[PDB]
Amino acid sequence: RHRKVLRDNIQGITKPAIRRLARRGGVKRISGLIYEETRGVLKVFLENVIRDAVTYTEHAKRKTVTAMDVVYALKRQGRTLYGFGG
Amino acid sequence: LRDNIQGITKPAIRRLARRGGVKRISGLIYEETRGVLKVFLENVIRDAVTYTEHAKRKTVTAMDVVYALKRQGRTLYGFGG
Amino acid sequence: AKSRSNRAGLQFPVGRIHRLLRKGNYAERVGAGAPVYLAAVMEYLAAEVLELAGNAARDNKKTRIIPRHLQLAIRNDEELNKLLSGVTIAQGGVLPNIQAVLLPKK
Amino acid sequence: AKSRSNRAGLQFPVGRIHRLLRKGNYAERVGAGAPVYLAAVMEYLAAEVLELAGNAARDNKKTRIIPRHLQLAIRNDEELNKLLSGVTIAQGGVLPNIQAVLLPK
Amino acid sequence: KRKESYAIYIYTVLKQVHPDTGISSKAMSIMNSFVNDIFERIAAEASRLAHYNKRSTITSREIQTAVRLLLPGELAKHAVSEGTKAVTKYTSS
Amino acid sequence: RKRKESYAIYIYTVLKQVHPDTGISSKAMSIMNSFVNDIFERIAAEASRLAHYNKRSTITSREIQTAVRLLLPGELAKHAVSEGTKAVTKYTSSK
Amino acid sequence: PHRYRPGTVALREIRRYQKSTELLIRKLPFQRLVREIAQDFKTDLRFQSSAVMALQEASEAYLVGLFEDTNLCAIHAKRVTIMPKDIQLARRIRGERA
Amino acid sequence: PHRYRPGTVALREIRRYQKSTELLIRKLPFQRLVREIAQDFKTDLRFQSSAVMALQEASEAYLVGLFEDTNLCAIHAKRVTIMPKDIQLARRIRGERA
DNA sequence: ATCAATATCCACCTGCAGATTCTACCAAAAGTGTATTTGGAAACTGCTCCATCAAAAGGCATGTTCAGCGGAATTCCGCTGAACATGCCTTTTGATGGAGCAGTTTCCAAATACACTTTTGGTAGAATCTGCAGGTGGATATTGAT
DNA sequence: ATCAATATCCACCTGCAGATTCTACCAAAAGTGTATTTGGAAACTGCTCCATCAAAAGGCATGTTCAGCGGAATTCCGCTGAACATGCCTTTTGATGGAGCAGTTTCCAAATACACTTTTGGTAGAATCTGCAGGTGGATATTGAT
Repeated sequence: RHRKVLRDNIQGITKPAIRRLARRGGVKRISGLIYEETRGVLKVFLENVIRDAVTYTEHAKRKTVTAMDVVYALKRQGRTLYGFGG
Repeated sequence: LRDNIQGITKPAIRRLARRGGVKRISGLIYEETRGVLKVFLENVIRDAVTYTEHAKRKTVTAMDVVYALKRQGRTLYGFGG
Repeated sequence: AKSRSNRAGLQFPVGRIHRLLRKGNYAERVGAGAPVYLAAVMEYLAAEVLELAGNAARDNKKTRIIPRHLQLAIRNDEELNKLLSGVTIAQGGVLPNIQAVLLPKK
Repeated sequence: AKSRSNRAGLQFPVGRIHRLLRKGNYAERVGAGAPVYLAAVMEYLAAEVLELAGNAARDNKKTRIIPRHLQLAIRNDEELNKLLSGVTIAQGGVLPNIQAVLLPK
Repeated sequence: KRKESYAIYIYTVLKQVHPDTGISSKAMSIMNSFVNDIFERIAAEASRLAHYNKRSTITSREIQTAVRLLLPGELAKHAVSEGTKAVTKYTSS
Repeated sequence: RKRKESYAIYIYTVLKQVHPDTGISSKAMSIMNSFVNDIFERIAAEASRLAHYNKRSTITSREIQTAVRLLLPGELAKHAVSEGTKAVTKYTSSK
Repeated sequence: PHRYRPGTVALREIRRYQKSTELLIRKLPFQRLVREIAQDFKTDLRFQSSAVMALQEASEAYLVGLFEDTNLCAIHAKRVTIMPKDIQLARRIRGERA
Repeated sequence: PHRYRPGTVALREIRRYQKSTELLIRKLPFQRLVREIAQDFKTDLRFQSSAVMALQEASEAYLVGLFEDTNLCAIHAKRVTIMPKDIQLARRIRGERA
């Protein structure tokens, strides 16, 4: 009738996915400890943007986070995003 | 005789680095710093002067500088606004 | 009766822009020339970006401009790159760029 | 006739804050409570900084708060430092800090 | 000949926190810039909040959300309580 | 009915003027629409502050011009200023 | 048995990914991560699919840009291998922990 | 015939200047520089004295902050001497260079 | 470990630049009373689209093996910066005509507020149009062993 | 420098999702035409405070000497890249129940808009008070040579 507890999903960001992102970033060699440090960095980035995005949602009295809530949250952080109605 | 940017002397630059916690300085730092300071001032002054002209003045006010610094993302407290 | 855009010699909607300025809480009053000037600038900036993106599309042997083309146009142009330094273009990717020290041999 | 600041139990000028919101082109209308809430937040933030700056002055055995003191108060407080990370305090100097690796052998 | 500033209120608040402490002119100017900076940041965020939700009015609710968006954790917590308390005390009279 | 405005048709016209035989995907058009709106907001907000700093209650072509100078990089500014002045001079010559 | 020397395939990978624009993180896993984090901040939230995509496009652009800076820090120290300390230096200069 | 070893006095200077708040560049020279640069944007300009002071406080705070980041880059490369390439790395990562 | 040249620190002192205190002045606001207008919360609602279960399959993650070569420790020396005493040229400090920053009176070109008339951008959505993704294979490299 | 195992290149081919193209209803704009209100440009003014000049203040430029930092070389351990086997879980295609978002008609608490009374905040010319910046003295830690 409900959920399916969401746990440790940060591991979904796999070593291969991280290697690929580093490749696009021009990185040639990656030390073993880079993957865990990257997950931590991604989590902080996501928590900060999501927190703000959810704050705009609540202010509007909605239960659904919109693409504009994210765009506005990104703008607050100085990371303007083009392509989603913003 | 002289040049204005050279007015920012090696010792003055050393003092800034010291407040910045720097212990050893290579000789090429001085000219690199002057160039960096020149770019910083050109950018802020250009904006400050633009506010001056817009207000039809011939005098650059502290507020013109404060507004220019704020839009350059360098908010300065203590001079108005 | 002529449209304000026509009188201005513009494609971008002067009337709409005048209305957006009035409703956006920018000032108690908005003069008639403000929206004309703003629409002209907006149109000029759009033209500059589209000119560059279309060239990027041609270089990739494409007829249709896609996000990647807009991204290449902007990042390869010094001024647009600076104007849009805080911008992220979805599905734009990045410019090919490999630090020299990373290449093999000597 | 009692003032709105007193009514809200604040020192900061609710009437002035109200006028500033109205003429600052923020919106077509400003509710009565908005300036009250805003005035109280400004007051609290000012209190927070003055308390810490005051302690910084006492730490240096001085009774008068100067820029240095505001700088020490803010940069030594994790939250105020973040709130004001883009701000420069005139005549504030910097916090004493030498990278360990630079200290004598 | 006027020129408005928050100096008198800042000074008064200073005495509640430190009855025996003074403040120099430059320091007072910095405090004034700080108070104005805070006012502007909050007011601008509330302006956006109202515009995003197609609202014509800026109410205590926009100020609150703006506060949560702008101040770090604990600071926000207390600012919110102080704000809510002043509005309450204001309405209860 | 459900209506949402955008600069899409105007962007499309301008695209055809610079590249007669080039098209544009909806996603790229969405990015162009966000870009035009971003430019509008930056210039308008800058003009707004400009008028406020000078105790002016009216935003005119002059505030828009100064804002453009503060916002755009060297060459773009110069050309924007020309297109702007040109559109106003011509707009004023009619009616 | 043929074998490319270490670093040859990595370079081929850099050229390949710098040429493409698709998202590099798997979609479903990223979506769970977003829902998990959001849930911890507020329960009962729903998400438009484009909201999740907006977050992924931004997160990936953020990480790629961070790795470019991290790469310059490694190179500055005369290495070609990025390490946790390069990421820390970059984040610190950027003001993400300055 | 006394003599302090290299670094001892520099360390003393760091402690001294990190304690103080006075401007470290001389006024007149800075004033001349500011006027020269301004002259290139508009001629025959006057400056309130407070304008020149705001400019010197902002400039000095900016350079000090940069020297801090530069120091971290030199140290990252296992050096204790800052070089132009350190200033460049810091500026590049700050986004002032690219 | 032992002096010895120096920097650092603490207690005390007092002139004075800058801060707290007092007062009449009064324009500029803030508080107040009345009438008019309206934003947006409340209750009912049509349908967009989000959460979710379904099932198949291959793209991609996981885990292992093997060894190339990058990172990092170590030794070493050429030379670059730090420290410093010396000689003095520039900045700092304080006095004075005038450029120009504000406040002021004026009045018109221009911007609201408004009742209507005219043109347009959006879009639902059945139908036609078409650039290029993606599977295929062969020409031209690009690598790495020898 | 020849060879072989592979990746890269690039033009040709066609199903198909996605883009260009309607004919028309049209709410919502945008434009035409008085009537009323007024923001701020233009010309004139008087007090600030900014630029300039003289004289006194004190920081910088310069050459010597060498401590120790940066970086070139050498060396080797072990981490990280490449390749391969295996099979899982993401991706894709699809339809469904219904939560909830965007729209709607109602309508009152609250906000705007003059008009008028009360008063708080700002300040100039005058008085007075004081925190603390330097300046002296003498004790003690710091640093560097032996």
